Amino acid sequence: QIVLTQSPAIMSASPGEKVTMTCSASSSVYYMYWYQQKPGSSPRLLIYDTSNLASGVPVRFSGSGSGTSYSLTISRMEAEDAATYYCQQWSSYPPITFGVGTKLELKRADAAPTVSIFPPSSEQLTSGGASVVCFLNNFYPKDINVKWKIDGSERQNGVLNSWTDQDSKDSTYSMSSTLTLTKDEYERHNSYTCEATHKTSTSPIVKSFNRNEC
Amino acid sequence: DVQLQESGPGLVKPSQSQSLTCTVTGYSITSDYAWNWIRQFPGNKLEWMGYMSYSGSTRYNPSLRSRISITRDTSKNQFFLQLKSVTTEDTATYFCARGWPLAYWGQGTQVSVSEAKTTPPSVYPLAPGSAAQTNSMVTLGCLVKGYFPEPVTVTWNSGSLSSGVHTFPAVLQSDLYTLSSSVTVPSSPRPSETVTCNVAHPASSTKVDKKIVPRDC
Ligand SMILES: CC1(C)CC(Nc2cc(NCCN)c([N+](=O)[O-])cc2[N+](=O)[O-])CC(C)(C)N1[O-]
Repeated sequence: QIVLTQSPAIMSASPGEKVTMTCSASSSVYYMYWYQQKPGSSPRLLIYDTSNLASGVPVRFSGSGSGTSYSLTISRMEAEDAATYYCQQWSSYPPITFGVGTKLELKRADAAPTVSIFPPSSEQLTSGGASVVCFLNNFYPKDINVKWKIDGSERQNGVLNSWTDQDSKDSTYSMSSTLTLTKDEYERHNSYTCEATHKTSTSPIVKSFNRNEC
Repeated sequence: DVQLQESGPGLVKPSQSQSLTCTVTGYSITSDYAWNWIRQFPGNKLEWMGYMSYSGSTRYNPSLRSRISITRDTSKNQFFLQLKSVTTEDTATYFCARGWPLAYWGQGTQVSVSEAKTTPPSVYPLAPGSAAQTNSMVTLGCLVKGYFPEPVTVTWNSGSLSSGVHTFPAVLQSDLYTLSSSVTVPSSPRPSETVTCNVAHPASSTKVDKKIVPRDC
């Protein structure tokens, strides 16, 4: 039953800056708890009973809240605090519920995507498949488009993109675009071009391999 | 320090019943506290499932109260979650945790509910197809495709090469996953200094090393 809605949903702050995120209960709650979670790690307790700090928790963190409206504040955001923050409630057993997290990301200078394209390995072709991979690496902001052209025309079927979350050390995003084909389809075309467009340049970065190579 | 470690079967067939075991270290499950089982769905959603009070009593989430059952073994300091008739929708990662307030969580175990089958990964090298002027840096990589289930673990030059690496998040190819990793080395150490990708797949007990060599000519 009792719903927890959080604000903001994705938040980009710079190190040294002040941070405040909100968690609203749809109905009044006895206390609120706040958790921190990094990709792969389990949830860590931060603030318990609305405003109490947990044991391993730096005093840059701080919880607030009257009935139904609560908030976790990071006074000066550190780079290590880049993570997703959940609120969770205790009221009269609905049961205990959790928000869906507010995502805290780190701010940095616009970076331009290093585009690369790879033809399928001889080994891959032997199985009857042929994938064409395009690594759009190390860019900021995360907003990109990738266009695929097999022999001049624009394709949309067979493309699979995966994105990495913000890099551990330089704070940038990277994304692999893979076009999958079958050996025979692949061998009735000659230009495979991977075309990326990102905020840091109106003209796209087009990397093109052509099936007459070496 | 109190210590919570869940575990149990990683792959489960629809309509069968899963059983996870949480084993706790450093504090007895009979002297104070409520012992919880909480699960985290893909994306982010945490769900409370139920708890065992130190005295024996259980409390469960009202939606899952027909389907799940929590139990214990005080001689082995263990409490268990049993999931009856599992649907696709129970695919998630299950954490046990020390109750009220929820400090002390287990590291998390993944349960995959699928009719699919433990296939090992095919790993193919990715090397430059000539292309054009770009820079003083080589990007190469590995296409780890065709496996079930998650995870595989990709490393470059046995862990020697940790900078410049980008292992991309897996995606379901055709109800088996494809995943890929990129490493960007200086053009001077290539190919004088050998780069190689080491893939590993726990479920199928597979390790495959794969040397990236300049291609074709
Ligand atoms: C133990 C502690 C410090 C944490 C409690 N937290 C708690 C306490 C309880 N039950 C208290 C029993 N009336 C439950 N519960 O039953 O789900 C949940 C929670 N929780 O989610 O944090 C809140 C109070 C102020 C009662 N206390 O005393």
